[PDB]
Amino acid sequence: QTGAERMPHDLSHLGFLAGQIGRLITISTTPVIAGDSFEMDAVGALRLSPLRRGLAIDSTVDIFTFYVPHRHVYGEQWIKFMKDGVNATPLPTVNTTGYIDHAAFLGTINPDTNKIPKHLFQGYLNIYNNYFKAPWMPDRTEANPNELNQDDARYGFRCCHLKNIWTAPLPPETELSRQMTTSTTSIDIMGLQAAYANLHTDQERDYFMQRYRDVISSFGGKTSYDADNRPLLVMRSNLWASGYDVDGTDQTSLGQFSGRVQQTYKHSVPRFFVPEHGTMFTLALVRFPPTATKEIQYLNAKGALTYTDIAGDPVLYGNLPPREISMKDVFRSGDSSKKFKIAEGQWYRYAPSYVSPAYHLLEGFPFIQEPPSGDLQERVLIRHHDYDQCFQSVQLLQWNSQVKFNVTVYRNLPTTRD
Amino acid sequence: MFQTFISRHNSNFFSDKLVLTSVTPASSAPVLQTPKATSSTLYFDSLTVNAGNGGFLHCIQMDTSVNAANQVVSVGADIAFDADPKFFACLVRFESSSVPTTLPTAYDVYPLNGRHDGGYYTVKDCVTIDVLPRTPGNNVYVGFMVWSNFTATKCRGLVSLNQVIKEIICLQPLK
Amino acid sequence: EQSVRFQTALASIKLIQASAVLDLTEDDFDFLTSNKVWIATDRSRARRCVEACVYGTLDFVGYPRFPAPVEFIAAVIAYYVHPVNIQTACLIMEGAEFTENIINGVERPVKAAELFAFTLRVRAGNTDVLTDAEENVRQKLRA
Amino acid sequence: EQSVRFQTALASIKLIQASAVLDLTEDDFDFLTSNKVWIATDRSRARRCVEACVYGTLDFVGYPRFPAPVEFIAAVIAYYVHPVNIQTACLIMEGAEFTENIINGVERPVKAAELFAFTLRVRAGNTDVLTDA
Amino acid sequence: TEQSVRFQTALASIKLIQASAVLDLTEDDFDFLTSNKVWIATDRSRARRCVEACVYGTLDFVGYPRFPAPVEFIAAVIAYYVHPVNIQTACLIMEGAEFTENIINGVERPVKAAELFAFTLRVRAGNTDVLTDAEENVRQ
Amino acid sequence: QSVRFQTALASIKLIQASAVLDLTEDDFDFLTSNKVWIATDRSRARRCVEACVYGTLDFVGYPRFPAPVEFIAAVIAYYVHPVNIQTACLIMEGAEFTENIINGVERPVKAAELFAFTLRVRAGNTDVLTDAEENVRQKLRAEGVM
Amino acid sequence: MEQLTKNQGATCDDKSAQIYARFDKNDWRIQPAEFYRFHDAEVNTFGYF
Repeated sequence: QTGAERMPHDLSHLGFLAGQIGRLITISTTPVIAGDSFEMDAVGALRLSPLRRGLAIDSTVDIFTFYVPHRHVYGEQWIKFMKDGVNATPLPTVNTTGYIDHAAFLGTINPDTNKIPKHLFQGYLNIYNNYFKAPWMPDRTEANPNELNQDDARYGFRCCHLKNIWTAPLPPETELSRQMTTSTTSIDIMGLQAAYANLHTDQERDYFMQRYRDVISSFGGKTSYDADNRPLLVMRSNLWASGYDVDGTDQTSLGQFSGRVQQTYKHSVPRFFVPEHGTMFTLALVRFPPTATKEIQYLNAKGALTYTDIAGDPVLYGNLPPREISMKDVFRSGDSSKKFKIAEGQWYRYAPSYVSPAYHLLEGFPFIQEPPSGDLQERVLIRHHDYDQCFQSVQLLQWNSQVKFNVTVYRNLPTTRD
Repeated sequence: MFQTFISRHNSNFFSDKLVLTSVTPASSAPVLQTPKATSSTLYFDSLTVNAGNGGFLHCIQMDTSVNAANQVVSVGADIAFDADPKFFACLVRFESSSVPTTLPTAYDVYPLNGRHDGGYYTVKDCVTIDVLPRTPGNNVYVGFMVWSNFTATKCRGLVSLNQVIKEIICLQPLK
Repeated sequence: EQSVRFQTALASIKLIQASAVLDLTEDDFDFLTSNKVWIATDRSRARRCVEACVYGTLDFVGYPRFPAPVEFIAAVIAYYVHPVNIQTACLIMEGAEFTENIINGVERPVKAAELFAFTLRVRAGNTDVLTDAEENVRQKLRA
Repeated sequence: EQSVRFQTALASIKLIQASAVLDLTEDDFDFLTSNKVWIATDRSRARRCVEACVYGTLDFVGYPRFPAPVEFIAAVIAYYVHPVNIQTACLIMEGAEFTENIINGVERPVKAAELFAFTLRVRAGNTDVLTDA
Repeated sequence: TEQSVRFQTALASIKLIQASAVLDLTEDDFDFLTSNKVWIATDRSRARRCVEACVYGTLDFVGYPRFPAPVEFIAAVIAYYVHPVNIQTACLIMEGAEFTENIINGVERPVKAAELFAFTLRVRAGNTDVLTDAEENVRQ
Repeated sequence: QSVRFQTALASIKLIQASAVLDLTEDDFDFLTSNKVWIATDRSRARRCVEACVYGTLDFVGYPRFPAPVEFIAAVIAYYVHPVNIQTACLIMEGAEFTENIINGVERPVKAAELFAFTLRVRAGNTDVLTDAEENVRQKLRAEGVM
Repeated sequence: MEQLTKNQGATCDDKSAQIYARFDKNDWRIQPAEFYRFHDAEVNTFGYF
């Protein structure tokens, strides 16, 4: 009856939410049962608290949705759970620091008991670790929300900036040299070969595969290994939120202006079959693109320009391992001690974003004002703070959003008879 | 003419009678009465100021629950001393990890735009103080403080403070 | 817990006194320490100097900078910076974490208000030297 | 005293110093305890040494050596290493193959800022008047 | 202040401890336990014996068999009977020990040295008040 | 109209109503006494603990069945002296065959478990019971006890 | 059997595309155009969002 004989249930619901810039917050979670089709249509408005000065830059607003099967979370506790049936032991909960606000990142008001089922928490983690966070950053392993930061939990946890020379460098581990073990006076010609082979495999494998699923595919085989626990991406949409200004009219102002932002957005997910019981997270993330008051083009701040820098001589750029640059090679007042590997030639593949110096030292301007410091993580993850400068009330945090979630899911639960 | 609907300070609808009867001006200025939450109006018809060199003050405890570091604090007061002590007044901001009784060691002072006349003093002005605590364990307090090299005398009057963390409404008939 | 903070703050002043190197130029030094005021346009040289005192030897010799805790930066400021202008010197150093947080694995970046009230405290109980009590510094100047 | 956390480390040191000697050569102990500035080439020698003391302080008490306590690396860097190098000494220990900073499971290699935060705290209120002939 | 679940149980154990007067320590062990003297190598054996008795208490006085105890009960014990000079060894003595959670949920997750130390310390401080080291149980 | 385990236990302690459970004024003393339990009393330990367990159940309609670990813990937490909590948990561990209770249902009680729950109940953490009763409830509903 | 969409008329992948030709918002029965996979090239050809 494989069962097409299901009825549609109306799980649609308005949700007045709000959150913080630079941090991934969940917007709504609808628990799905197995064999459901779940279909969503989200419409609403995105705003930024009243800015200090007129509108200057806009922000990209990505809204996601993922499918996280309970199985990835209570592994084999869940398999017994379902086989066992009415007799299974009730499934773990996870604890939360006792404030009303603090399960915020999961889209629920922390229940009075300071408990939240594991799936809701482990999902978010299982997500952040797979889709945001640079592949090089360490997996976030946390048991219960008791282990979070007021910042990290009452708002969502911080994501990466937008991709760009100093925010998306090559993985810090990327080799700059492979040594072979040669004997004094002789190389083993046949050994060299094997040595390159081992590179080539490593190389691709590090960038071009990662998952078990990938290895096998390389042999031209297939396997449904779930245990990598990678949640599904279902939909994902992206807007650039802008608009308005509010010209002032009394004597003191006139030339003064605010910057009301309103972009309305629809974010839809089409009929998705739901393989097995599980929770469906949506999530939203707002980021202002980075733009520094102090970023300079490499070629203008590296110093004496040599042949491998301006030639663009593909041969070299072709056969030359990454180069270490330093924040000082890219920012005025950047820290030379702190370096990052960059593929040779990125200068010719990317261009800055110059913010004339008349702004640096002005207040309202969601720029970046001063090159981050700290290891490449603390440099790549957004600091939700340097935006408080361009707002007048962070009461409703940095972004409001009145939203209305149209969600119909066709499951077969019986009727209100019995 | 149209009625003004804006004011520098809004008092609490409920005023408290100072229970104490004598303060002794000091460097560790005493706190006239235990601090209340966000707003309170304190009135005393006979407070005997002993001789001393320092000041006494009146507290309100910053309700640090709304995410906003800088908030407006108000103070409105009318105090009359039997004698002219030649004192200066000011709003103070000191934090403490415990119910204060005396102005601690580290405190800050901000000018108010009141008017002095001999033994008198009236004011209604507001000032923006950073209400979140500068040091982790504390609670931050703001109060009105008079300070001088006191000679025994008495004073009458009221002194009310409020922390603008929310607005109050009032009938604007033309709406 | 403030006593521990204070304790660790003073303890760092002892370390600072064992300067092995300072990179500053006679002038940068007349800039870190003078009564002369720092206008907004100086905030960067300010940071170069304060930083030059926080990571000094590490730099001179070639080891990489690693993050210093707040209790240390407070010493550096209380000891080298003039009182007129500790505010900007703190405004420009906001961010670092207190040892406790580092230890506890909690992220607590520190904003201006904190660094200033803390350093101000340190300055008051740090008769360890004013700087005044050591002309020696000018020995370890630069080069 | 919040130093409730370091007392054993300090305890072992006292005993060690007075009662015995640790595996370090004569100029090595100089290296560790002296005013000499540690230049860049002195790394291996820096590890070689600070390691030495830590294993030592550890044996005496009765702790094993692989899970090596972050609090002992603190005491040693705190006591033997001259103040001119209490900073650089921390760096040289970052991610030493013996310690594990464990935070909720997460056995993460020790970052050099927590070593310095630990040492800058042991030193907070204790006797460290150490040079020795 | 907060102090939730794990800590709340740490407190609760301290209360059981005050009341469970009963131990299997001979006067001098109680000294050894509480001594401000450090513990060295050769001493270990008594250290085990003493700390252990301080945990399985009433079960040792009357000989019934043992019981693996939860990481919170173990820290209460160490917070209550061990000199701060010696909290650290008190723990390597009591390593694999699951927190109540894991015991309840079925997730065996043994705790090690550093972890119990962190916890004991946290327990130590929340009990500063209830810590009263009043030796009104110095018997048998 | 629904009185729950946990409230039953505190109620019965409040007004020491041994009568409600099936303890004699004397039994109640063993349970709640400041006396170390010796292995000669062991049997009366269980006798009484079980008596509190299956008693309150009967008091709150749960037709019998076995008792869930978490229920035994509550008993061992409200009715036993801090001197024996250890030995009490030791006395309930494992399936000693019973009175007339359902066979094919006896699943050995782990010991530590018993103590982990008693500490939590002894600490302000009532949810272990609450959650635990519902599971019980639902089992009993599919079974037709409602 | 199976379908995936675009990267970064309606959907894409040509074969998939064709099966998305079906539906009838009205047929409650399980449809093939249900199922899915999505691709934001940042990730596929990159690492994170």
